[PDB]
Amino acid sequence: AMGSGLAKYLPGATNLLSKSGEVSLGSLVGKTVFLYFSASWCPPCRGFTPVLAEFYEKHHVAKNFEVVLISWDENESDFHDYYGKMPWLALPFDQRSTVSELGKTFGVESIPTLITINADTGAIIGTQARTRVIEDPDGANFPW
Ligand SMILES: Cc1nc2scc(-c3ccc(F)cc3)c2c(=O)[nH]1
Repeated sequence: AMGSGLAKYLPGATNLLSKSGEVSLGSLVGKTVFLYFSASWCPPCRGFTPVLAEFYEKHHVAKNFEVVLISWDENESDFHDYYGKMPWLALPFDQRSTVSELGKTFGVESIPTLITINADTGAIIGTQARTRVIEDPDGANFPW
């Protein structure tokens, strides 16, 4: 809720989408969270998403992290179809006005981009995970 370190970034947001029910921001307590800025029509994103999905499947429990899609999709059908390819969570389509604001907050200058955040404190703990996933698809230097 308001306690979450993520709350400062997602002011008008309560829940995130998951593969089952919606989950509270408080459910991410204690986790490392990767904010994944992406879009369904972006070719580098389309190429990276399955790589990240493999990374998530292998490591998300062992290394206690979550991924949250922050989608640049303007079309709701595209948003749901593309998030449907992903195992992790998503900022709901109804919050999409905040996407450009979030990008500006973290200095996102292109996508795909991962921003690594401490969920509890909201501290930025990395901005280059999109690159580190390529070089180190196994666990070695967590959370970079
Ligand atoms: C393919 C693609 N799609 C998109 S959708 C939004 C971006 C983008 C561009 C510049 C920025 F400063 C932030 C996001 C972006 C991009 O860089 N590449």
